[PDB]
Amino acid sequence: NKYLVEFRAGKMSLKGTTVTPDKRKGLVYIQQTDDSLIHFCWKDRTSGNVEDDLIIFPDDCEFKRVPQCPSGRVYVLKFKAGSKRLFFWMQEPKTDQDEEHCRKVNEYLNNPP
Amino acid sequence: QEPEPPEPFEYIDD
Amino acid sequence: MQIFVKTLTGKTITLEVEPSDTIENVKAKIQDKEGIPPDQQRLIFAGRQLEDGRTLSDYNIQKESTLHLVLRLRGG
Amino acid sequence: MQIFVKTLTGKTITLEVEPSDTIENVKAKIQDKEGIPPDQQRLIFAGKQLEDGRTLSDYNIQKESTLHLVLRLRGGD
Repeated sequence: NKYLVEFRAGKMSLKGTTVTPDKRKGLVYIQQTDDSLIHFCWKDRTSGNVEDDLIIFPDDCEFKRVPQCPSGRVYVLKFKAGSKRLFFWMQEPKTDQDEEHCRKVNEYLNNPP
Repeated sequence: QEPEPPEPFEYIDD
Repeated sequence: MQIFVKTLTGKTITLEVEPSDTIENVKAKIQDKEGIPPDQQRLIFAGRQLEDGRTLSDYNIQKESTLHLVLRLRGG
Repeated sequence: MQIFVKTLTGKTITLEVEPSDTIENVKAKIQDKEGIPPDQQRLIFAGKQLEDGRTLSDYNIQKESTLHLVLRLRGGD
């Protein structure tokens, strides 16, 4: 099962109206199973183990940037049908591929193979 | 080597 | 609290269900409206696959919630 | 209803199986033929992966059916 996407990103915590990034740097990667279901997984870089693994259907979620605190790379996953929102931040040293990863994330979560 | 994490901020669903 | 079940073919099937209703009950409703058994039927919502004994409210499945229906092998 | 299992090396190993035979049973036959453990072999037929709990008939596997056998060389982690 090849990974559709994969980049260094850490999870954050949103409480009330404040978003705080978690130092638990992880990896945001996507993989499609033989079931044609796209798997959105977030692994912790600490142990390199997949902490999270949720199947995301097309038009089920939206991957976009958060233009609230400009300074670094912050993206949020908006579950259109899950009614849930996740916060992530890029840990890659260069953003030369940040846009591509961002595009692939949306294309893999909204446009599965 | 690697970038440091960003500082906390207020988020509002506009 | 009905919910729209989108099939792999794009065919949507709205089934009148209650939040307290378990996933197993919902799967049966699909069987009556299609004929897909629980073994071949896999309801997925909230980005995660539904368990079984869990209730719809467990997955925050509200009315008109679009649930993803995944079908296993059809013997081929 | 035996079936032909082609290994990575191309070596074919016919295993006597029944249409209602489960995938687990088939894997065991392979293990007792090449000494391949259940945790080191993948059975794929017609491009369809033979998941555990399924049967040969589920994949329309008839007698003298060629199956793709893949061994975990890397061995994962």
